[PDB]
Amino acid sequence: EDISAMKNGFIVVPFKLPDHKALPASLHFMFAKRHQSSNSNESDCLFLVNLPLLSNIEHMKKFVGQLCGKYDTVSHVEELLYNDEFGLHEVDLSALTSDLMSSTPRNTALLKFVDAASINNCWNALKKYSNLHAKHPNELFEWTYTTPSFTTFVNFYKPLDIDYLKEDIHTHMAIFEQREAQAQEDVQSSIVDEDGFTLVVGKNTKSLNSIRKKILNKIDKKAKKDFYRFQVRERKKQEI
Amino acid sequence: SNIFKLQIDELLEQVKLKQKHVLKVEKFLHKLYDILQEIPDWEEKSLAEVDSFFKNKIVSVPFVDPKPIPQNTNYKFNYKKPDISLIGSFALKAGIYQPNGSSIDTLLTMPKELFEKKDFLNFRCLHKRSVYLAYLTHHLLILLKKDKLDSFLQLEYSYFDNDPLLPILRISCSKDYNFYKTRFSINLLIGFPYKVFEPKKLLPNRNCIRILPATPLYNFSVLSSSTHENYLKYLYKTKKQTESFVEATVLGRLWLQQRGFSSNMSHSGSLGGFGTFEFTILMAALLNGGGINSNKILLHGFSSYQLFKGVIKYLATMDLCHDGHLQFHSNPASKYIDEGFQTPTLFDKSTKVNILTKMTVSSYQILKEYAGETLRMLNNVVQDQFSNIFLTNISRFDNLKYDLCYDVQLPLGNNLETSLAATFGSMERVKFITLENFLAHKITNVARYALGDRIKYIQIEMVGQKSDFPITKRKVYSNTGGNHFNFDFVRVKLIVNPSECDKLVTKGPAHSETMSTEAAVFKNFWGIKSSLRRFKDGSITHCCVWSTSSSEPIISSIVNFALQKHVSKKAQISNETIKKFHNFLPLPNLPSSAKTSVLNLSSFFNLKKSFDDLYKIIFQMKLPLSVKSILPVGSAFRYTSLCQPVPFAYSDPDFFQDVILEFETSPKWPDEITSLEKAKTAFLLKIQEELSANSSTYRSFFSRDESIPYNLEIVTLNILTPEGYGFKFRVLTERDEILYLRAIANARNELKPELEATFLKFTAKYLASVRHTRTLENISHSYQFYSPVVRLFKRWLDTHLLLGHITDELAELIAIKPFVDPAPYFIPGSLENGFLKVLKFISQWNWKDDPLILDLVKPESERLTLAQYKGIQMNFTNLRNSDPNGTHLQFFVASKNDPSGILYSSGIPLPIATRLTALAKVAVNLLQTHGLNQQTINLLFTPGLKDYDFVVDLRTPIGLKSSCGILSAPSNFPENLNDLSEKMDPTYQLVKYLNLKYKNSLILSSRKYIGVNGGEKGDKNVITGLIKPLFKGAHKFRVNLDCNVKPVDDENVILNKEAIFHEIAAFGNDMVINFET
Amino acid sequence: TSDDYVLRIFAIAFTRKQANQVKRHSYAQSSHIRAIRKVISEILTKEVQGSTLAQLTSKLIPEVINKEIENATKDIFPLQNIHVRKVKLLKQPKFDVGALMALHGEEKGKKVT
Ligand SMILES: Nc1ncnc2c1ncn2[C@@H]1O[C@H](COP(=O)(O)OP(=O)(O)OP(=O)(O)O)[C@@H](O)[C@H]1O
Ligand SMILES: [Mg+2]
Repeated sequence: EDISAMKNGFIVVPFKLPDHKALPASLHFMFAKRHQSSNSNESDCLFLVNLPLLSNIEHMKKFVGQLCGKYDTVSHVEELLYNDEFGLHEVDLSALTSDLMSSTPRNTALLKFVDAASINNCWNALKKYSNLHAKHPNELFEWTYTTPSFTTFVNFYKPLDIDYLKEDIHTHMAIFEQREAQAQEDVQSSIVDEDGFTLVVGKNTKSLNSIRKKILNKIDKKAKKDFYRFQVRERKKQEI
Repeated sequence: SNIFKLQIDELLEQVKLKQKHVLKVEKFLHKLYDILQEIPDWEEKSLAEVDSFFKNKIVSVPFVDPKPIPQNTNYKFNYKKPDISLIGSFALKAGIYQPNGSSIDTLLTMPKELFEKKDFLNFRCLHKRSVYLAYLTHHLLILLKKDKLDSFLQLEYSYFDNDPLLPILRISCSKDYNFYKTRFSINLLIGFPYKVFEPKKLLPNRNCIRILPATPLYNFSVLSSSTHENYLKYLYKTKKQTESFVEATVLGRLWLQQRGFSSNMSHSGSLGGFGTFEFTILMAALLNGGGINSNKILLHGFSSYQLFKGVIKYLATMDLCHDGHLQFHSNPASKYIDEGFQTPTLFDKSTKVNILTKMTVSSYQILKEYAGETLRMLNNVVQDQFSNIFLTNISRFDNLKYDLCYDVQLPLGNNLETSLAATFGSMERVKFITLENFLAHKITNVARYALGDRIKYIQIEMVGQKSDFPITKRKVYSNTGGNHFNFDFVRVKLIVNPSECDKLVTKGPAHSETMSTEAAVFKNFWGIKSSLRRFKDGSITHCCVWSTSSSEPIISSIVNFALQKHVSKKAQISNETIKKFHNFLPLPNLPSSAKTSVLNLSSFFNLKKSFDDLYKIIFQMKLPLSVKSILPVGSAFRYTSLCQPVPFAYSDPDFFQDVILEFETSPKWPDEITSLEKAKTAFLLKIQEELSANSSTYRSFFSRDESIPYNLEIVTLNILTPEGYGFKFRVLTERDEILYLRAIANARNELKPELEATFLKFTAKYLASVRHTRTLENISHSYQFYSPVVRLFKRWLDTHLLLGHITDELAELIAIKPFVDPAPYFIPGSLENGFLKVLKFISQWNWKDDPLILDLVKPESERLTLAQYKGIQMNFTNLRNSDPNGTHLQFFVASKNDPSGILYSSGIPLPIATRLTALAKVAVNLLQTHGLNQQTINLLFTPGLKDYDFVVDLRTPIGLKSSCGILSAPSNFPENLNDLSEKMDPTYQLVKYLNLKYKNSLILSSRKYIGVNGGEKGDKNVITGLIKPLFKGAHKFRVNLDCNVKPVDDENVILNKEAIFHEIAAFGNDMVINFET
Repeated sequence: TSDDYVLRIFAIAFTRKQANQVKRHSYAQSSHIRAIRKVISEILTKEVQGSTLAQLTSKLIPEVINKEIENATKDIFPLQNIHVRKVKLLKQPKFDVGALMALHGEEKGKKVT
């Protein structure tokens, strides 16, 4: 209870758990740290560890909302990056098999903010909220477990809207055909280097990348033992 | 052959008796012979005098029934010094070490002057022998007291080879001359001199008990008793000639013991009659001929393996009971005669003794089958069969060795009912000396005739039969018997015939103007149950019709009626063990479900007919690509679905049977994976809309599939047939396979194994699945009982919460092992027999070191050859080389379809794999301690549920048992297909998601089928978890923990069990009710 | 087949002239013929081995085998009238009444009195 920050620098952020009849003051504990990275999409972000089950951005909207009201700080979290509770998106099978249409830890995610003023506001608010559990455990915020996203996952057996599916297949097929068309023209367009080297492209080749991949993936028989004067002399040597 | 030869040597030395004990026993009975010589003689005595002589003595004469009465016993009795000798295996020095203990057979020859030429009539010789055994026992006793040896010797009477007519004295040692460590017991056999009685008078056809009917049993006992040293001398010669006689003999002895064969009589009921002596004599007979042309079948230069093979082959092929018999001369080349005596016969012209008189017809048929079965294993070259032939005991359990067992409790059991004792009469007494022999035949004949062709082999066993009695008593005492019948109850054991065990009508002789003898016996045998019926072909025959039931087989009804009508109207026949297993199969909610037999697959066929209607519709529609083929791969298409299909029963997990739809090869398929899947989905859209327009009576909808990891674009079309069946369609494209192989190649080296796992699941669903369903469907027809047992086996796994991690196809491959490879047992022919064999295999399966490889073929091509067979084991050694402990992979199941051997057995956590073996060991151990009964079966199918760390109870809002199609109900599909989920059970999906979230810390389990194992309403299911040992204790905080933990120190955290319960609670919503930690 | 049903298949194909062809004939070189024959034998062997006869007969009726042969051998040389000319049954295994009944999808008598 007295623990507010971990020595490695991860601040403990307890949450009050909901009340359920089957399960008659228990808490869940988060571990957070400021994130630094030159990458723009990863800039202005906050490490979060030990996320609750099915924690979306709409969840983060609520938690920051209570902190903003309680500590009168202006903080907006734009999106929650790298939120993979179940690891479905660990690998991108689309990107790996080809480049067209896809040019590209665990139990953690990156919480990006709208601006630096928002994240540093939240970090200061988070530090105070960490101190609360030691003094006043009652006023710890309450995590829901219920969202419009949550119920959709709950209803596993839902037939897909056929109208929605048809449109999705239509647009995806349309986009793929354009990219496939552009790639095939590029390879069979008489590519010439600046120093006048013309690339050799076989018929039916569709994408220049595959030529690169094909490259990456990939005298003794004509020699006579008895033809020269020295060869026959060598044979004469081994004969005796 | 060299491997076999070396393996034989290891067995002989292992069972070789320790020579020190030979000296220890030889030290004793050498002196015992001196004690016998001290025994003095008698004068002539009548029964009155000897009766007074033994009136006060502790010893009592073991007179054989019928005991001599003063009127017919006027012949006197006398004793004289015997000619002591040693016979049996010990004389030939061919014995082996037996933990239970062996016996030394010492023969005492009654001097010839004690007998008259007609002493073989009316038990006259037998009663003289019995008293001769008395003063031996009496005055042996006091000399043992004189020599102080009585402290550690226990003396008791016993029957030689369970022969009621040949009582003998047994000397045993309890805890210098103390030989208890030798585990030996000296048996004193009082034999007659050679050729006292004209052997021609003692032939099986002749009679020797006056009352005429023949007396084969009585004639054998006296004649064999007078021929002991002769056979020893005969066997001694052969041992000298051929060097491998003893090695062959010990192999035969070891083979016989594993099959539960002994030299004891079989007329009493116990399986036996063929022992080491009979095997040895047969080998000697074959060494001097044996063929129809009197040519030698065995040569003296043969090795142990060759001598054993010839004897086994001789029994397997040549018939010695019905058509043909073998004659040899102990004192002359052995020749096979074509004529048969209708009983097992190995005649000896020199001695006029039939060595197989103790061998019953019913037992002989089983012996021939076992010899034939081994001759196949012996000829096998692909697989080593040494362990199965010699190092596996099949006689431990009757249930495993026999398909069905019925115990018949006879009435008035301190003597049998007057009606029953009356049936014995004098006529059967002379034929059959004891009532037990008579009753054993009576049960066998009626049971054999009543069941007829429905069974292959029948055994009648008298449970609780004793063969040794105290010296103070004359005859063995049974607690139920009261000296009247030495058995508690009779048990009928059968080997059913699956093809025709469940025939509804028992055919009989055809009708004629004059009733034939066969027609007469058929009508008399069945009485009112008989009838004359006509069939569609127009034939008129006598047949009796029975009724099928889902709880018991037809054979139960037949034996119950057949025995009661003929044996006793008061008999109680009860086989409840089979009944419990039958009830454990879910009962489908179809018309006349209760009356349907468990071998009926009509429910599956009706599903297939609905598929064919949809099959025609799909082919005839016009699509951009022609439909190459539609392949059904669902569970119901191979007769393995746990609950039989039921129309409109969509709460069943297996309701939607998967189907593989393949189009003609094209070059227009997308080269990118997600485009390929969306291109596949585009084809399903046309199949949906064209089906919707042309055939409005069919309903359809789309659902997403995520079984293949990282391929999130799979969309499957579900078709709701009007008949009330569901089918799930998925498109297979030739480009799809190579796109995955492209994936493994292009992926980074550390990631390469993970993609291989994705490919492994893909081939399990799309490629290997078609091969699996094809072969299993074809094979299952030959193995009728495979479908019920695999369904019951899957039911057993679900109760213990194992199906969640064991893929259904792995369970089938384990469940088929007793069928394709029944050795050393027979193919299962009963639901009880099949299921227990599966458990027996799992209990003794050392999956760490032994691979499981199966030849999915019909009973004796596609059989695994030596090259393929060697290839697969090489794979196992390579895998175990990298995974010696088996943490990554536990079960190695391979076959022609799966040469890799890891396709169906990957991803199972180690605790689950050990739990599956742990439960199997417990299940077999429970059966050994407590015999198969109602309580034991319930304990098998009840889950302990206490080992798991925390247990969560769930209740569905509505009971799904009715909607699952299980008879303790919907009749049409809902108007809005969204209503389907309202009557579904998601907990299986719930556990799957939670496993993947808490993969590093928890192993959650649940019951896949709630309608079968969810109580009466089928609404209760339980989620059981297991915390790994690592995260159970406290750990230092690291970003790589990947676990939900709570701090205790600045750098110390512990698993937050309570918080996890919340996530399970909200993730279950209303369904969760209770927690138990 | 997978049912141990030994059978012999005969396939027949003919060359065809392209849409813009002007030559009277459409003969193929023996190298093309040997190449086409190898492809056909591979397809016939593959389908029979990976199928039961009941499955094999199910393939014969829609003539999906011929369309598969067309696409595979097409790049080698255009073809027409591709058909499975004949099918023979050389050997049969042990007769199985249970399997036969399943393919076709028992009965009490009537008392004669
Ligand atoms: N079926 C038989 N026919 C004729 N004689 C027999 C028969 N069975 C046993 N005997 C005689 O009884 C003697 C002892 O019989 P037993 O069956 O104990 O022999 P064994 O093979 O030495 O026994 P074990 O297996 O105990 O070592 C045999 O040597 C033979 O003389
Ligand atoms: Mg013996």
